[PDB]
Amino acid sequence: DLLKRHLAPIVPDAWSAIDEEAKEIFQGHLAGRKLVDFRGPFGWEYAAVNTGELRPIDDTPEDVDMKLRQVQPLAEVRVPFTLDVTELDSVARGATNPDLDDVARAAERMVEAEDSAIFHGWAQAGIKGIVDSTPHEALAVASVSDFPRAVLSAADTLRKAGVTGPYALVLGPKAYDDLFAATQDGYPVAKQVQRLVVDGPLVRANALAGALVMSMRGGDYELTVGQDLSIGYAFHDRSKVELFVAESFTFRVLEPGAAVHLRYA
Amino acid sequence: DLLKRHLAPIVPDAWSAIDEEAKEIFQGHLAGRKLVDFRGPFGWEYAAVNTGELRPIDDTPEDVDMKLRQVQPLAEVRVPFTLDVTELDSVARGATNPDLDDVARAAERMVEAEDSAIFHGWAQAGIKGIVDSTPHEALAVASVSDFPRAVLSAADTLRKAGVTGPYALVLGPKAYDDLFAATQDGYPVAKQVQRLVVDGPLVRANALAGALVMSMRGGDYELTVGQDLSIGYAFHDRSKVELFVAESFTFRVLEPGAAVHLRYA
Amino acid sequence: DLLKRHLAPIVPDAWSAIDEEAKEIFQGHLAGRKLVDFRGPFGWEYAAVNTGELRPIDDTPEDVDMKLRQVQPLAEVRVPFTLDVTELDSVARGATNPDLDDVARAAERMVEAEDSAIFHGWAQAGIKGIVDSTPHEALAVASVSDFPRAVLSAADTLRKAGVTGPYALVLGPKAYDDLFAATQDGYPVAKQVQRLVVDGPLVRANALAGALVMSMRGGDYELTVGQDLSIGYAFHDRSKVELFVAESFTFRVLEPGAAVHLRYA
Repeated sequence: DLLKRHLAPIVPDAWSAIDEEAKEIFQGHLAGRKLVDFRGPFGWEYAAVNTGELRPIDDTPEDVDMKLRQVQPLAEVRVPFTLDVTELDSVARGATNPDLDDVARAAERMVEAEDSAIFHGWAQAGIKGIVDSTPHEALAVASVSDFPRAVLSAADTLRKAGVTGPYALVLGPKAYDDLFAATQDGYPVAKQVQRLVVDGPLVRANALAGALVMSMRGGDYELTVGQDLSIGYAFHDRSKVELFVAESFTFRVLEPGAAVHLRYA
Repeated sequence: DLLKRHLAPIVPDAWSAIDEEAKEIFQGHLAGRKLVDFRGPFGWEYAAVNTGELRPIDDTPEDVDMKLRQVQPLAEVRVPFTLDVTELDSVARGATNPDLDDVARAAERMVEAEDSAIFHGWAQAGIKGIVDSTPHEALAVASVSDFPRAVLSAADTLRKAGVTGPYALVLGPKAYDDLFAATQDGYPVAKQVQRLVVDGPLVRANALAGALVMSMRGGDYELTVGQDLSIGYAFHDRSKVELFVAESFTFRVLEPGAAVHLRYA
Repeated sequence: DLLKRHLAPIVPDAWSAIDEEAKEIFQGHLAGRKLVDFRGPFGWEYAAVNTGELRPIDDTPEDVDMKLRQVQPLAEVRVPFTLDVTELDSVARGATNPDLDDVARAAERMVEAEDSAIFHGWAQAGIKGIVDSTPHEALAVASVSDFPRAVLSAADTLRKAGVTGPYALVLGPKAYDDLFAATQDGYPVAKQVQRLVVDGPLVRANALAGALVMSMRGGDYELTVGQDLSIGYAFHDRSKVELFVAESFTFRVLEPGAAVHLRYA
């Protein structure tokens, strides 16, 4: 009831239309949720992730030893958007293409925020992502044909760093497009690369600079979601209605050495 | 009974022969019906598609607000053709190849009309097609080998425009022939292109200029058919019998930004 | 749910009071709905009436014949009004005469709009009424005593025009008052007139200029109502609440020669 959706001047079918418009973008753009570990939605009142460490408190007496637990507080993010009440009424009159452009804009903005956090961190929320926290040095992939061998090198790094398990290749939009549009003497590079990596389709990540190789053994990267992506009502005028996309989440790099960055090719 | 078929001097087997000749062409040339949404045949008395919008009426008093509903009236199209009564009698005498050339000519003319409407519109009937109404700028495919990368670019456009879902590639006759006859260093381009798009066979569209990429998520383009393609009787002489192919249809572009044109390669 | 009534700061009993105030006026002033054919309320998404005709499209090729279906799009009309929240609260405190004057004003305004459309048309909505579309010439009724004979003449016209069936006499307010207040040598004219027409009570129409005679055989005039007369909520202040009366309707003159106008007496 924190979304206050029943207070909106919106017919149920328009609610379904907005939800479908957002959900299609979320399932078609959330690369992070498909490749890291995901701790299920815990609700609104889930506040922080228990990391398990302890911090030694200075200036304590000798007869007592005092330590402070360490936690990772979640970040709650809301992106507002606005819709026309007449457009939403249209769907009650049988219309099937109401103007839901701002719904898509806000949904992609939220996807951008969460994925940029997952990959390249978020200093304000105290989140370090996969790329900004790996200790290895990023491989250089001079050309698209360099992708197979470089990928193998990455895997070697992960085996020499102790990180076993099948390794997935994640591609930024430029990298994904160039790899899948490339042929080596007619033979497509993507076929060889897919032979060298996990059997699943290669993940295209919009918010990833260059490319990445990461272990999928599990337990390396954990995304905690308190309140999953939701659409809620804020206010409304005679003609304009204000909604928001809301999510409470945090991201933890359990094993920083479980992924290797690859500069763009 | 609007086709008045029982009034024709045609034996039932000749009716079946004409129907088969038309139906084979319809299933082998109707590309539009296989790639857009199709609202089922509603019958003869289905007049218009309810778009759901409202139009503000000018010059109205202050104490009243008046709006006019908006609809898309269907177009009813008949193409006549003529057959020899003796040729149609032949099939009652065991003949299996009666001269049904005009049946094929009329059937392909109707296919041409409907597909040209679907792709490039029809101003007289107030129909805008997929190509004439997309807002993006058509990609340039200089050569057949340019097809993969260009296709990827198209998909990128659709993802940046919010149009998710699997993307199908539709080919004009020239484009289809050149793509499927082409090899890059021996490797066929069509294999790579088919790897880059939906798993179904690529659709060849005779009435398409260049090529097209379009989302198949559904809800983007809607073809409404009131009366499906039918053969009806008009008049007959001592030797000549006049029939027609009849169809009542309209086509709506729900989301103009759901498809990208590609100039021919 | 297009009326959004559950969002209003109005107790259920005040809703019932407003509905009763409107419904009494609607049943006591809607003359059109009692004398024309009425196609039932089809809902909000019913857009247009299928007239059944076809229009020949110019500039079409010879091998194809193209015709456009003809429809009559409905008109959606909303008249706003405003009520005091304190007055509506009074009914929760046992009050039985809350100030619902604006409810009556809006209800009579809507009755005026619909009946004026039915009788004298509405150019903006593309509606022709009964009076403006009859082909005969309006009879002249010099005095109230002229009513019987003139009425008979009207019936004669309808029989000579082929329009059979019992004929009803509809009276404008001036005509109704003058006829029912008139006596010929003590004998009331209304008795003779009622003997000459259908057994039902003569209909008083507020929005009718002069009088009218019309066949009640059925199939002559058709009123289509998509959304029937309803009261809906628009907005509200701390003290003021805005509602509206809403209706989607259109009116069709199937047989223009089925009624005769009579100039006022």
